[PDB]
Amino acid sequence: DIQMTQSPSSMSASLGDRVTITCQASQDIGNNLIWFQQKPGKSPRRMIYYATKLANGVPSRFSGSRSGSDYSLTIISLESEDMADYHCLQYKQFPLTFGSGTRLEIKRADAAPTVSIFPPSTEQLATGGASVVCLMNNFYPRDISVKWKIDGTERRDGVLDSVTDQDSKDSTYSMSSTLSLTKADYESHNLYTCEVVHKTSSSPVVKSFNRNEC
Amino acid sequence: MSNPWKAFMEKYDLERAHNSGIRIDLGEDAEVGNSKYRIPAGKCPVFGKGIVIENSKVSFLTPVATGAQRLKEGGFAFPNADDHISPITIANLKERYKENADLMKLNDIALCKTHAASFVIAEDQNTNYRHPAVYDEKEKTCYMLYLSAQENMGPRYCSPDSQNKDAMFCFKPDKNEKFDNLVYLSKNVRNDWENKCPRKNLGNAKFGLWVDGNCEEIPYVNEVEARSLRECNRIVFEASASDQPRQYEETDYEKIQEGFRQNNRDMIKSAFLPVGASDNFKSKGRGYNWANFDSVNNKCYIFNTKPTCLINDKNFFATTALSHPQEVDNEF
Amino acid sequence: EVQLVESGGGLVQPGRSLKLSCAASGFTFSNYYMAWVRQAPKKGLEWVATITTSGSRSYYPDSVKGRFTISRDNSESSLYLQMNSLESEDTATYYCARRGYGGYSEDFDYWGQGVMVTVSSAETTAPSVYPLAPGTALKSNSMVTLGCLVKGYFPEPVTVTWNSGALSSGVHTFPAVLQSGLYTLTSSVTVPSSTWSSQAVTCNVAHPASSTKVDKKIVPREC
Repeated sequence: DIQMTQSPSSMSASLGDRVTITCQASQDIGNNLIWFQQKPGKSPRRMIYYATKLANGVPSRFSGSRSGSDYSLTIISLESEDMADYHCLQYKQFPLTFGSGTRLEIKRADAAPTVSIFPPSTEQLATGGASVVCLMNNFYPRDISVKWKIDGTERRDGVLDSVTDQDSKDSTYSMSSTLSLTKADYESHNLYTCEVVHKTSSSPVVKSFNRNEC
Repeated sequence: MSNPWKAFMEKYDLERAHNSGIRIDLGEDAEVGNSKYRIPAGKCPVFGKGIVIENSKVSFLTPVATGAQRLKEGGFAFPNADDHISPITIANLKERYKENADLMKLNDIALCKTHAASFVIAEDQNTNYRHPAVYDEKEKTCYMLYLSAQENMGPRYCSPDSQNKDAMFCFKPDKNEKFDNLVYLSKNVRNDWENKCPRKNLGNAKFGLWVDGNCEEIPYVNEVEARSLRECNRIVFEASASDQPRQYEETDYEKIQEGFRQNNRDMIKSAFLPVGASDNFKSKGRGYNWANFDSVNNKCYIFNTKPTCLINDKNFFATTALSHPQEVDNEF
Repeated sequence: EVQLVESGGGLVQPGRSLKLSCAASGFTFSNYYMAWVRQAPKKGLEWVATITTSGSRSYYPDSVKGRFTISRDNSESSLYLQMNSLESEDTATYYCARRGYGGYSEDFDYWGQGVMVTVSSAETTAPSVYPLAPGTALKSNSMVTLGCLVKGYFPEPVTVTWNSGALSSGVHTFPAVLQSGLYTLTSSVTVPSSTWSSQAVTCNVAHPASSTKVDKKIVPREC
């Protein structure tokens, strides 16, 4: 029952820039605070122990800071291996509680999507279910809007989209929208358009296909 | 009806003020590993007290003899690992707990003990085990004890003129020149000891019992020869409340040594400690803890009944086993 | 130099039990406290349990109290987490982390790789694999993006590769989407056109849960 309030939710930072995550507990923790770096799909790694003591292997750009209830971690000369989630932990009082986590996304030179359209497979149409995919690749920043227009008309239903986690190497994102409908609903229309709206375009990127020509 | 001393004489009812053994402080009971032992549980600091390792040229303050090191090649102290742990300077101690108001208030000795007490795992903190700390006044360096034991001696272990040559780890608690500026703290040491505990030897004064309006005298005493203020203190320290009895043993020695070589934290933590099976060994502070010294005719007067007042006597010195070997106060 | 290799886990229905072992190596086990920590998909870590060097005492939060039990065998250096009468909110990855020791800065220094533990009632459904090939009006270029649609499976995850593993660049397996009580995952692979004419670009998707090894070879759309 020691409320850990790790803020913000996530943050964007450029290279060499400094980033400060501020974890704050309701009651008194001494210097019993741990910063943990967790990288996509991997075990977390200890960064800062006893609130300020930098642990083995952890580079000098990492550092912790106490001031009453508040505690913070700073990465000063930002690298491409700072693209991770950062977690706090109090090991002063039972039960051991962690903060929400903070997603560290790294700012890069903006990039336009590589929009692609995909008509349902003949395999799918044997099932009587027809899914249209529209994946947009290697783009920056993360704010993008995908839109299904069937014969130039709106489609807010039966659409599942899933953004990738920022690429480790080239720092881009990739999104994957899917308009899963019926063979029936599919056959009853000709134009299937997927309109992409990104910071990079001004005028939307729209890749599309027509049903009649396969 | 009534006593116009009492409030001042509070710091001399040691069975309350300290409530533990003095020469041997083993007042608490704590689980260390599967086994349960007995740990220093004394509310007062013991000034000038220390541990001497017989047939050794090594101090008890030197880090523990872990690994390849022969047991007697080391001391009792917690390993050097992070000089911001043991031993730690008052500067670093102040630095370490900088952001706590409640504790930045505490004195050097109490802060030192509070630092030793900090080493627990949050969930297990309910466990009443902590490492005892010893504070050096001249160094202003606080040391952590890995060993809570105080007297491995007697039968199997330490029999006079040893066959085990020097190899045997023989130890006893002593008060002397080396330890003159030292002070043995428990987990329990009160943070307000410069109010509840006896520090200096009361100069040009003597212990007596307050009876029917007049500061009377000591009904029973044991008269022994004392050459100095130190000699008296030293005598009444050996005579004072002591938990582990004279020549006490129950664990093996090579198995205790193995734990040291095999760097086992719990084997070391528990080495040469009596069980919590048993409680009758706890003196609870009752003992021959108080003395008076006739310096003008070299005589030590010890007793097992707490003092309740002082006599204006200029040729005398009132002392307790916790009280400092050298430090004195002729105030009255 | 220090290992924490978890085992056990997988899928189980609610109310049922599961034991997660974690063999430790390279350190004197009996000198350290141990603990388990879990992590829900897209959520923060959660302290699960603690155990003393001896095993004397065990510490659990109200979250999995008396329904979970931590244990160890220091003679044969290994840890355990017996999870009983399981809940669907107990669905997370479990981490054996080396807990500290008072007066030492060992606290959570090393963790285990992790172990996916899945709790739900739903029938372990194998996936339907539809191959994403581009539209018939192919404006032929230098680069082509071919896909793999993995419609309706349960539970997460599916291991997706491109050409038995061989294709590594420009392949993007997007996070799966749960809707209709089933998982829908898409994998993209940006390969040059030059090679899609000379190489048979296959997509290897595999569900351990239903024990599946579907291999879809992406060809051009026709008609």
